[PDB]
Amino acid sequence: STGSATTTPIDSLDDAYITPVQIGTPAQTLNLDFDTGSSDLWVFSSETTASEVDGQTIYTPSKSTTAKLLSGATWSISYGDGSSSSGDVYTDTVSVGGLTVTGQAVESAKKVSSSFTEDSTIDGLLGLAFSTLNTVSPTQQKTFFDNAKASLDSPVFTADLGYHAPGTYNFGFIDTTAYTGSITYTAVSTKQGFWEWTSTGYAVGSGTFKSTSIDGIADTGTTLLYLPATVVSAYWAQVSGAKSSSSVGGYVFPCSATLPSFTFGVGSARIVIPGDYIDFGPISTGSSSCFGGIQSSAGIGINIFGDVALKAAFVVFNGATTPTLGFASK
Ligand SMILES: Cc1ccc(/C=C/N)s1
Repeated sequence: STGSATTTPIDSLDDAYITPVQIGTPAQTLNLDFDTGSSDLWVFSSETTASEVDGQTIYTPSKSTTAKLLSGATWSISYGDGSSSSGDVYTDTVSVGGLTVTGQAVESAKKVSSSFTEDSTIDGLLGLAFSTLNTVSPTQQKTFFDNAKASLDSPVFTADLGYHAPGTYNFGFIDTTAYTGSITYTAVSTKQGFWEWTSTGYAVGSGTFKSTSIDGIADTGTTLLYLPATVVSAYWAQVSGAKSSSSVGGYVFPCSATLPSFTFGVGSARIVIPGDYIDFGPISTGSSSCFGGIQSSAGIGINIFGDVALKAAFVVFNGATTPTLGFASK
């Protein structure tokens, strides 16, 4: 089997991407944030505290003839931005772009933090990291990809995120028309539960490539590119007036600037992020200070190849017995 679904930016900045997902019988379609940095499929639901729902579409398990309570199971998750959610668990039929999994754990939120309530466009998350990170207790649950894998034509999914435009998530096949050149594959460590890999270096604009190993994760659920402070300082030093602002929480730059590109290495190959992809717009409405798309990872504990980096590539998440990642230009 295969599946193919369009993913759409939630706003004009590409702050996140939503993909429609069918849950239950008859189908209830929710728009989920596909997140290769976590491993829980959770949704706003008829069980979510009413004051914490503001415009989201909810899953109502009592209206699904295939829903079954997973008795005794609870979940609770905290993310890198400080947001969180928790609740109980149903199994139900879940379909993505024509690919159907029966018995998928659907984690129904009883509580969500304010940042989720405030994002009316995101009805939940669909985790695509390794199932060892799934938070369901006392019986850990499998991700949608892990459940689908055996049925897929090939044990892979691909992320093709657009810049200010829709893109595609494919399951079970590699669309050879969706990228240019060849795909360069690179090793993955699953030890922390992430799609963790080592970039071979970077360049700023037209500058020379610096060969240096940068361990990080491929995370479709993180907006920005978070890299070591040395790398990030070298980038912003090429932008007149750019500075790190403790009050804003990162590097800002004059909105009048033209940003240089940023290149990252994948083995001997190179992915080029155009400068425009690094502009996240005014820090507050009407400001002439703009927020940068490349930020320091120093306070995180891990480097994160988020959407800023991934949207510049066609990315293969290869879930073979030994997982690997593939990157192609597009
Ligand atoms: C909207 C989102 C908040 C936290 C997420 C997890 C990123 N890996 S996605």
